[PDB]
Amino acid sequence: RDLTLLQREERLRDLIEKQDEVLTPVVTSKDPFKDNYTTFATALDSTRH
Amino acid sequence: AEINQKSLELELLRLEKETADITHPLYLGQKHQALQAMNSHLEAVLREKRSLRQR
Amino acid sequence: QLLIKQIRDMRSEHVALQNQQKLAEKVDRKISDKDENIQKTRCMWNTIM
Repeated sequence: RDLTLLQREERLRDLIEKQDEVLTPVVTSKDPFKDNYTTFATALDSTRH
Repeated sequence: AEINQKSLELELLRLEKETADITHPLYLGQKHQALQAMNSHLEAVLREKRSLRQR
Repeated sequence: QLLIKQIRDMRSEHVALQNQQKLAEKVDRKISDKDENIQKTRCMWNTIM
């Protein structure tokens, strides 16, 4: 039982570590993008009517 | 002995359920798709920067 | 005779499993940070999606 549970936890850790490495840069640049994009889209939308 | 085997199985299944959103291929696949759609859109916007600026 | 056979078989199995546990403990100190890493990863995804 102990060996089997340890093997599964190790696999889970490996998977989480690989994801953290790639998600951290995207979350940090999110808020400036969303705000710049929304302002841009609203400005563009006012020229079509 | 039989109780012990089934108890282990239960414990394993419980661990898998609790971590499925971040680990299972199904859920990870859905996140990929959403990200690819946005990429393509941004590529397009960057390609038409001049026209959009003029407008 | 049956009991003799069963005990011998189990002893052999116990030694084999002991060798496997000694190889797995050389990797585990760092586990005190799992639930925290999972929630961190989940939170990053929720923010992006």
